[PDB]
Amino acid sequence: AHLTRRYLWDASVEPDPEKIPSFPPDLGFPERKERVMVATQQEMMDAQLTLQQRDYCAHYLIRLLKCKRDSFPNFLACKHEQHDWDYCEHLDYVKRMKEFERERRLLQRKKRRA
Amino acid sequence: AFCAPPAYLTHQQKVLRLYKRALRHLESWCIHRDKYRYFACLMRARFEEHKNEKDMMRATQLLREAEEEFWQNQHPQPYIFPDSPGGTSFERYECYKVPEWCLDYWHPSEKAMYPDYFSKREQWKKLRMESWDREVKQLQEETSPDGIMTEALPPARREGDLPPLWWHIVTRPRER
Amino acid sequence: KYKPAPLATLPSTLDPAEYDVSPETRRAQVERLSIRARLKREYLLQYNDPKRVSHIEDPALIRWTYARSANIYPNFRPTPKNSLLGAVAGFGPLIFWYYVFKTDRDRKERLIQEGKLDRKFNISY
Amino acid sequence: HMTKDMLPGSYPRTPEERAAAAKKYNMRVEDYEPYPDDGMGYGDYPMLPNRSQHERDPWYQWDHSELRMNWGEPIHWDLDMYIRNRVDTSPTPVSWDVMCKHLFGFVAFMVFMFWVGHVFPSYQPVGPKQYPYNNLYLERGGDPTKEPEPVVHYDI
Amino acid sequence: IQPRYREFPQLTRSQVIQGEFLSSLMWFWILWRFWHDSDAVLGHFSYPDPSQWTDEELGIPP
Amino acid sequence: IRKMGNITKIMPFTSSCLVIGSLALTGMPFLTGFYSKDLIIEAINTCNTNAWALLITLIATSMTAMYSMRIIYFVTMTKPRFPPLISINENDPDLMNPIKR
Amino acid sequence: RLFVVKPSLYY
Amino acid sequence: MLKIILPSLMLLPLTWLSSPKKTWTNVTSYSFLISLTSLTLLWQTDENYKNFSNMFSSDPLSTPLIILTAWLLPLMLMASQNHLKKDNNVLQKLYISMLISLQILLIMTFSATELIMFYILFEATLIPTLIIITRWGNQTERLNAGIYFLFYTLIGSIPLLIALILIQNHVGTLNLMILSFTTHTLDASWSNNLLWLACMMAFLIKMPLYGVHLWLPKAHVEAPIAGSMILAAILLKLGSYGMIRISIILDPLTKYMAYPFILLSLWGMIMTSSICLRQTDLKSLIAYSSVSHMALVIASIMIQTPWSFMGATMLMIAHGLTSSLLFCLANSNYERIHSRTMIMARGLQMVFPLMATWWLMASLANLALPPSINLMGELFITMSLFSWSNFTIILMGINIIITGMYSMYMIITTQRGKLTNHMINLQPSHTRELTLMALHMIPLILLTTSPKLITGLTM
Amino acid sequence: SDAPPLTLDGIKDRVLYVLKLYDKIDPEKLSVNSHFMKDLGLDSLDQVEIIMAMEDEFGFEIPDIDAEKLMCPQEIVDYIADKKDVYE
Amino acid sequence: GYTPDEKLRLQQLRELRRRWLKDQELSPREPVLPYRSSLFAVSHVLIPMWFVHYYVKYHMATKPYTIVSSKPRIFPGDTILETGEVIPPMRDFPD
Amino acid sequence: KMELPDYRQWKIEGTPLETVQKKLAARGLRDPWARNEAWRYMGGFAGNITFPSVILKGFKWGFAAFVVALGAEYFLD
Repeated sequence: AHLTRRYLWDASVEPDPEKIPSFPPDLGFPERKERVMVATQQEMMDAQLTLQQRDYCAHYLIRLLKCKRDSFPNFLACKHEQHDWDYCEHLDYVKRMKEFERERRLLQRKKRRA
Repeated sequence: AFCAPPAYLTHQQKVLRLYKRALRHLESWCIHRDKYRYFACLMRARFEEHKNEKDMMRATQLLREAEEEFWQNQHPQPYIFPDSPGGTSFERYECYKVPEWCLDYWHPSEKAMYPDYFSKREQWKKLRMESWDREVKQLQEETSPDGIMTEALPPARREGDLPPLWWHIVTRPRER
Repeated sequence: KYKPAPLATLPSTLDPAEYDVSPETRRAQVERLSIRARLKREYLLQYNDPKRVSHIEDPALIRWTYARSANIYPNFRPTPKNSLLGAVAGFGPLIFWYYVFKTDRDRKERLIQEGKLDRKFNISY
Repeated sequence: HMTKDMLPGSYPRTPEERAAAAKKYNMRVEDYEPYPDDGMGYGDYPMLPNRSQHERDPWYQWDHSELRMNWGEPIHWDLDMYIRNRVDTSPTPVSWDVMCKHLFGFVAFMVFMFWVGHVFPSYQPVGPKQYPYNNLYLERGGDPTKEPEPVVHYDI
Repeated sequence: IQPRYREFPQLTRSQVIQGEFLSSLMWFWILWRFWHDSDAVLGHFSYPDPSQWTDEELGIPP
Repeated sequence: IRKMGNITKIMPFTSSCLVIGSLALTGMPFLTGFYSKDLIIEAINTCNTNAWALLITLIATSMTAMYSMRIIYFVTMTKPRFPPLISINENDPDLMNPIKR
Repeated sequence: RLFVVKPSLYY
Repeated sequence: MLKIILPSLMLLPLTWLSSPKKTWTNVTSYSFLISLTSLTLLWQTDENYKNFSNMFSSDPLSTPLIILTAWLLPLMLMASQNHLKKDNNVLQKLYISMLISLQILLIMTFSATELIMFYILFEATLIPTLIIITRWGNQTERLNAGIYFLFYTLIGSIPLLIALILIQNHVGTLNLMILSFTTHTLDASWSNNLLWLACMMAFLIKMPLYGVHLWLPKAHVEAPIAGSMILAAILLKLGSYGMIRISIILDPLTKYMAYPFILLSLWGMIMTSSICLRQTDLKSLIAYSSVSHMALVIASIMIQTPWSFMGATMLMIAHGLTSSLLFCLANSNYERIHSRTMIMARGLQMVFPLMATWWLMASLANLALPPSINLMGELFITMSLFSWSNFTIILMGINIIITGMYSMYMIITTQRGKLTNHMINLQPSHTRELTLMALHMIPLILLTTSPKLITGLTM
Repeated sequence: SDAPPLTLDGIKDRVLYVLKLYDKIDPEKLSVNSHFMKDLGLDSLDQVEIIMAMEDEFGFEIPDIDAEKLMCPQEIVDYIADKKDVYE
Repeated sequence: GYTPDEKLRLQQLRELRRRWLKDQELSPREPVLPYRSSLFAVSHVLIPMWFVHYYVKYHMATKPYTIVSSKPRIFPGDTILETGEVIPPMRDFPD
Repeated sequence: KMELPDYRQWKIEGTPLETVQKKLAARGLRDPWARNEAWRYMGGFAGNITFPSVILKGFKWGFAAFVVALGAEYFLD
């Protein structure tokens, strides 16, 4: 895959994960949009979460923990919540796949310009 | 492990020991007893081939090539016998294998019980002092002034009297 | 194949000097045997010697201890490579450690005089 | 009980002294051979084979079953490291040079490949995880009086 | 108990049926939570093949 | 192992439990090994992990099953290469209940 | 039912 | 303080005139009463140090040594009660009198303020030790050992005295805390440097470095249980206490007048800890271990940090007790055998089932097993030395490792093998020696519990 | 799980069992003192293999010093008895 | 093979050992010698529980920072056993 | 008291020791101890035990209980 494509095949176009905004953020979007958060600092604080834990996918997780505490001994009662939480994390990982692909295509464009 | 060996050896015992060692290492290599029997028979044939030969030249040559082949094709982790060196029971019980002379320092309040057994120790030690001095002359009379001796020990050439140096062997605790 | 070493000696069998059939060497072996048998018999005439109320003395052990402890300086004769190894072991490493420590302390001192080294929380020292 | 005649002495430069020393240590002359004379203190204590004590015949019921050493059998000057709870010269089917070579080769290969993989690593073909509030610039201490780089995150 | 010699011993049913119990129980539980979580080894989510996206989105200049 | 075999027939209980443990260590899907091992093997390839490290780790994940089935074969599936005498006993509760729990 | 040799233990 | 001394000055005529059948018990029990009364010093409600006259005083750094001495006296007595059993009543009475004189001198010195009184007592400590060592040994080299002891000590003594004179003249008085409240700083020239030397050289020669550790093994070997006890416990501590009390004046010299001594102490710790592996003689092994720990004490004393001083005192007390205990155990195994050698008697723990647990509980305290004042001291001292430099944890660790090694080597060549078969002379444990072990141990437990007493000046 | 100790009758019956399952020379009728090399014209190879089979039958090992000298089933049994300390 | 003197010595020592062990045997009458569930529950759970509850509730919680009850994990909507008026939920939960 | 069997009912019929002895008659050789070793390979210690035969212990009743609980779940929602 991209690994060998980078190492033994073409050696520069294969992007670098750690410099993604190296390209302007709106090189193809007329007035690009931005993201949104559905849970406030106060809530994500009082709920006592962690830093590798609190992302844009936090409200699903808050509702999950509520439904998990409530009915504790009757555990396994929070599964439609886990499904949705994993769904949101899938969405985020897909957004990241798409940003990486975006940078790949933009490097393709730059090199097509020479 | 009771009798002692001679200083020198002989081609006979050398070859025997090589045989036993190789067969054990083969039992270790080839696990299944069928395969072990097979290859053991093969080794037996290999030996019986040169058996009848007697020329010290061929003897030494074959023996010193056999030892090299053995050391070069032996088993790294061989099959040790538990109750023997290398195993997982060697000395395991020596922590419990106390000798007898610890007895004497018992307290009378303790040997009060176990009375019978202590009723027989005396007639055992009594079976020692009464026949000790004799066990010396048997050697000091037969301490051949030639002065070329082995570690063997002669028996009681008389009857009734006991042998020499039986204490360090008798009373040797059990193995358990 | 195989080679000797200071650790893994050439095992018994392979030793070319074994399998020898020399009458003189076999006689030496038998003399060693006579010796060892005399020793073991003298030892067994005491291991079982009744009327005994004590233990055995190991003069080999005593002599070994004497030679490791007190027979040293008398038979000691100073020579070079010996004086040399001694002066080395007595001087070298001390001075190495010392240069190390002095350089470190001077680094620390100049750093502080500059007023840089983060010493926050070094309240107990 | 002991005595000077029964105890060690100086380096015997004459067979006259050598033979008496041997019959004292309970050995034989032609086998007796002391240490060299560099004045380190060896004196006249025999030089014996640099063999461990795992080698000795383990079957014979030695008197010192923990040392496999008999009563007066002279004592190797360096026994303290051959007491059998320590260094073992038990010969190996494999040999010294070859075993050291194997080990060093393996370890070098391993560390070299680890450096190789650090220089050319693996990673999943995606970007870096996002974070809403300036990478939570507050919860990482930050401060309530500073507006650093506005880290805005967009949709694709 | 009473030993044997170069023969197979007469065994009790308790130990053997306890072994069978344990093994059948493992198989049962495995099948149960396999039924219930067949995706824990596969996943309900679809991983995408790039070259299926569109320069339309994620705007690009040609 | 070189002097044991037929352990299944001669002693079903310990063999069943040993197989349970062997498969759990291999990573059988639902035997309390999975629920950590497989998430770990997810992350190991999912993150920016050094190549050689990942690689030898997976090789080891294989060698697990390797020597587990080694135990199995040499102890539980080949012939009874152990001595003739036999005094087996495992019907004792102090040794049959703990393994069960 | 056999003996078991041991030290004093009273002291 | 007279309440501690006078009775210790009455035990003497008591011993002289008491009947043979009763002198032992009488003197022992009354010495224990003295040990008890010796705790009044611990009523240190507030920080105002205790002062009884212009001639005596106490302090947190001295009180521990005082109690430890008054409590090691009777243990010496008891451990000295099976040998010299065929020696006349008059001779054993002399022995008791010498022990008691040692006790009294040590108390008076660890209490006194004027370093000149401290010094005369520090040098009067000898006569009883030299005597005890020459007239009650068991070998012949005890003579050379006593000579070395005496002359090392006096060579140290001399320039110390000369510097005390120079001080008494330049300064007005020698009393402590006056030396403090009227100290000053020195131009730091060769004169003041040689003064620093002539002041510390004796205390160092006593608390042995690598260079002058030679008189310790000879003493602890050729000499009997009581001499070994008192050496390993106190007669070293005297140097440490003197150095602590005196270094108060020599600021700043001790910053660059230490590198050689710290270097020597550390290297010697290491080399001696190594020799402890291959030293046959058990008592010699113990002595070199003592050297290895007193080197830490010295390295912690020089650099003058509070953590360092508290660690020094902790390790000091701990080593004192532990070495007395190990020496009791050695003597015990000797009276039955009459050979110090380690490899002769082996594979015990089958006939001395309990004693082992008095062997074990010592090693664990030597190798710094916590929770023990031993490890607390080792660790605080390692902390101070790490602050003083980052490249000393190396040596601390090498020493810790080699100790963890040879302690167990000692355990295992005497209580872990298989029993010999010609040691028919194994008289089982005596209640007396078991008691000595228990008494050396228990205080370690109580102090591990509440160590605030045993901290030092800075706490 | 310790089985009971060994007795002389058991030892003897076992040794006969094994030396009878042997096939080379034994005419299926072994006297307790049926000397191998003398009274049965056996070979050193055969004797050593017998010793090895006995080692395997009784778990422990017989050292060479005595394997080379054993020439009688009664002697083998006496050896085993003086090694395991049987017949209180 | 064995020498006859060796065989004879062996026979002697064997008939001596097989009597020494017959001796090391011991006759009878030597060694001479001159609900529980609830009781255990009590003596090994209850009493210590009483002592320890005393210790805790009157020597440890009676001191500034002996025990530190980590703050509970509130959620949105969750009310409060103290005054703690109702709290707000989040905004849209699309999908 | 324990007892032993005879010393004749141990054979090599159809056992791998038979193939062995065949190859040994080919090489021109013997195999004495075969009979002794043959206390295994027959009797109750026979049967070529197999990886599935040990793994799948219980498997049958496990599937039976699978079906039991499946029907119960369907009847009980």
